[PDB]
Amino acid sequence: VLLTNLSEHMPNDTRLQTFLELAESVLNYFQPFLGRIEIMGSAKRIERVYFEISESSRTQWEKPQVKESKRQFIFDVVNEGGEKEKMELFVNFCEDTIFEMQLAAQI
Amino acid sequence: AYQQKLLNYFARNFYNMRMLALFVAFAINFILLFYKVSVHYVLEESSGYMEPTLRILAILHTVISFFCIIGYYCLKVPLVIFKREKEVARKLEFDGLYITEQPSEDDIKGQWDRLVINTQSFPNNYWDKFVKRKVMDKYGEFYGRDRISELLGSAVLNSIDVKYQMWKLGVVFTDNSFLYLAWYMTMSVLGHYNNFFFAAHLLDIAMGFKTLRTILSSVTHNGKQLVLTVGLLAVVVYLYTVVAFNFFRKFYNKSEDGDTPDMKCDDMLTCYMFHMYVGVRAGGGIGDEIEDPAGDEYEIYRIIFDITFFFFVIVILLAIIQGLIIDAFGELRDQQEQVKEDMETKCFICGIGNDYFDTVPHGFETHTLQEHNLANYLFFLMYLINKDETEHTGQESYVWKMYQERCWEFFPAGDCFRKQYE
Amino acid sequence: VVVYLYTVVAFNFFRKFYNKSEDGDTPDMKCDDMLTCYMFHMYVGVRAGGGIGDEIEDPAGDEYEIYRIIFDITFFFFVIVILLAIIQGLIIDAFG
Amino acid sequence: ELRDQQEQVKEDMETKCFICGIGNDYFDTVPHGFETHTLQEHNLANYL
Ligand SMILES: Nc1ncnc2c1ncn2[C@@H]1O[C@H](COP(=O)(O)OP(=O)(O)OP(=O)(O)O)[C@@H](O)[C@H]1O
Ligand SMILES: Nc1ncnc2c1ncn2[C@@H]1O[C@H](COP(=O)(O)OP(=O)(O)OP(=O)(O)O)[C@@H](O)[C@H]1O
Ligand SMILES: Cn1c(=O)c2c(ncn2C)n(C)c1=O
Ligand SMILES: [Ca+2]
Ligand SMILES: [Zn+2]
Ligand SMILES: [Zn+2]
Repeated sequence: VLLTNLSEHMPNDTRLQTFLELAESVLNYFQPFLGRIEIMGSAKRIERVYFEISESSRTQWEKPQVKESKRQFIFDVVNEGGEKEKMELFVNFCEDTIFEMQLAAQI
Repeated sequence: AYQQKLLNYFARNFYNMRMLALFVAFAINFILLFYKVSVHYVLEESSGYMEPTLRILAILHTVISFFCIIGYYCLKVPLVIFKREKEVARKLEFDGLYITEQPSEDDIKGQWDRLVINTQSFPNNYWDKFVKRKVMDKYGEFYGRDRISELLGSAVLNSIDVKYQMWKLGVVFTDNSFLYLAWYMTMSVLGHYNNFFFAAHLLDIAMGFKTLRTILSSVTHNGKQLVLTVGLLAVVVYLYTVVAFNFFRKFYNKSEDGDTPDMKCDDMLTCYMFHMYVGVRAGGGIGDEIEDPAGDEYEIYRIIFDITFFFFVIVILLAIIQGLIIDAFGELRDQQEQVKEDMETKCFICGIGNDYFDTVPHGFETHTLQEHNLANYLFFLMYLINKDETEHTGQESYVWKMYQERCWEFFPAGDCFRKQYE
Repeated sequence: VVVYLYTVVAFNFFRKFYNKSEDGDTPDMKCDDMLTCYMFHMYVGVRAGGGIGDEIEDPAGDEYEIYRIIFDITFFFFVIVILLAIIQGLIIDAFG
Repeated sequence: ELRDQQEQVKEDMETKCFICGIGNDYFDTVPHGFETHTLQEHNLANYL
């Protein structure tokens, strides 16, 4: 996480670059795991956020019963959706997809 | 605990016995056409297990139907009961309909949801139990006494869930999909009682090959001009029947040559069913099943009558009925097309897509793979829920508070980080 | 599937309105055979054009007249117009 | 032609108003933007 944050929040180096490519199979072992997103952290500028993706959830979300619900939700959004509700329905989808992720995880 | 193991097996294995039930009903009605008439009976062609394996496969079909609906009872029923609890609670909090609204005679769904607040275990999934006391003590001061009232209030005799379970049955029985599969079960039972109409289970091709939402697709694009247009066609044929009945009281002969006890169209009622059943299903027009106009002083009128009127009817009206129905399919295919294309050129979150984002090789591919990916928001919410409320970082707790506040402007609208650089 | 459903219904009720012979003085032909009924409805009613209301008994004087008129009219213009027209539409749109 | 004119009355009315005549492109960025335009700003009966 730290090395990715260095290399991404400061690219265009000469200093880091030799160290950057030096011994990184960790990066190979940890690019199924780091999740990167983008937000606006009240400073009115886009600030990428790095975090953990649980190993009991890539299997839980790439399997069916949920992969089924994904396309249905994408269809109901892009089919018809106003320019404001987009995200509120998206987070409703997020919350009950958590609920289904939970009760499919107990199976 | 074997019942726990069994229901978890059915819920993990649910999307395969749909295919199995379709295959079984398909293979049964492959056989069911082998009948004749003696009272109805089945012949024997090649291999003498026709009757017993029909008996076996009807048994197996009905078992897999009941099997499947119990598997669906243990599956998505919590998801929809969850969504309904979430909607009820998040309209008690930010709106409080049972404080102020007491909603109108339409939208009876919330009116049925009125029957669930005085249970014991109201928000029983909802990831939660808490918001009941929060709402009914945040509003329970200048609407005090009644809400403070309605907040608190083997050997098992009456110590199970009563009103919530009745409400749950009420919400389950208003489903599309559950009611569909329950009708499918009852048709399995009555087709087990009478194997003639057992073939109604080829209607489950409505969820056929790569067309999983065809019920919503067919419900959506109903134009309802078509009902008004069929009404127009009926009015034109009825006007015609008025005219032909009120003048042409001899040119109809259902018999042959009049030596037989001839049949001249007279009954108005029949004259109308005749013109529908015959002239619409003619194709060549009503100028076929008619007296020939040779040698009559209404010959000119009847030729003008027939030619103009019924090519004006059948060509124009039946062609535009056909045009409405085919254009419905055209709208189906157009929306199925401009979901996929503008999703695959311009994403959700950026909402600008590969124009100034275009110049990077594999550009939009890298956008949706690394940058946002729409599950990293979901996995992010897993992460940002499952930690403690003291170990967030700055941005992390900030996003948590904006989520709890329901503000929704921390998603980057109109610009992303790669475009921000310049 | 729609024609097979139809054959199920017509076979299971209308066990007299089919006559391939002429007037019944000839040794008349009702098509009771389910197998034949289905090939009959394909080969005849689809290749009809005018619909299956042609090669049929006339409904004059029977207590299933209303049912058979509703049956024939609604069902087979619903079949031939819509289904055959959109088959034609798919093939022409391929050229498009 | 009937259905096309009945369609592009409604759609381009509901994206670009009378009075502005540019609509929700640089007016777009406000949430409920064009809605607020036709509700508050001009509303075509406030002229009347
Ligand atoms: N913001 C976004 N969120 C989600 N998906 C996006 C976004 N932007 C683009 N996409 C597209 O979503 C597609 C997902 O790929 P694909 O559909 O092959 O897998 P899938 O979604 O698992 O499959 P299915 O849709 O059949 O479930 C990608 O091609 C990508 O172009
Ligand atoms: N400059 C404008 N003047 C008038 N109406 C406008 C203007 N710009 C946009 N509109 C649109 O007019 C619509 C009026 O809303 P709506 O049609 O639902 O009510 P209405 O006009 O009373 O209904 P109806 O058209 O059936 O009488 C709004 O959706 C708005 O988008
Ligand atoms: C336990 N829990 C929560 O506590 C929660 C939540 N969403 C918000 N909160 C607050 N989810 C999905 C959740 O499972
Ligand atoms: Ca701390
Ligand atoms: Zn984006
Ligand atoms: Zn304006």
